[PDB]
Amino acid sequence: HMARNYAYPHMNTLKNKHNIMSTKKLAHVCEHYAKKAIINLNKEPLPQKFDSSYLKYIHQRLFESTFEWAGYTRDFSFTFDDGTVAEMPMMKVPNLDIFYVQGNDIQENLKKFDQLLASKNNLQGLSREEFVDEAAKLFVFLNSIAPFRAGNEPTQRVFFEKLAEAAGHQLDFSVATEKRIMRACIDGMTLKDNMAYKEMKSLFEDISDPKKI
Repeated sequence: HMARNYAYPHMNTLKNKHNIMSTKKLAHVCEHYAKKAIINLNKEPLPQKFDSSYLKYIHQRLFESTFEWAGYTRDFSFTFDDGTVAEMPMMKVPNLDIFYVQGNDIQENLKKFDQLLASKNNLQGLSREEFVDEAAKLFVFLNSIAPFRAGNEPTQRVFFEKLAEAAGHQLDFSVATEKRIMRACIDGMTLKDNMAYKEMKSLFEDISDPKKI
């Protein structure tokens, strides 16, 4: 019942601070502010701890001009300015018959995500190959959580680009096609144990290659 409260009562478009009713126009305005926020974000030092708090902060910065719930995950019972309360425990993977992590498990998974990074020292002190391997596995995991109502993709990309930088390497998702990145995410959620990570590893190899220039 509460999931419909993220969108307008009379249109499917997501509620937003711009009062924009076209999903197409909203997307554009959204990309605009996200880009502006990245400029200020890039001036800040890299955090000591790479964790869900930092992920939320990125999402907050990317979307605070557009979404009232920016920075809040979809298990958070969010009160809009209009008085309605929104929450989204069930979110399906688009076009496929699988679900992202259920709302009630988001916190435990994000905690596990935080623990892995901390245990592995934010993937520092590794070779580019080792980083690529570990990073790809963590990316697949986080992708399957999809902790936010929307804006998961650009948020997780900024997070991993920052993680790579702090780990002494580089990741530039813009060097690869959207079709390929999606294909890797899908493989990550559909293929058996070993194979799930393969396309993501392959992607990360390419987008971490300085000759990307």
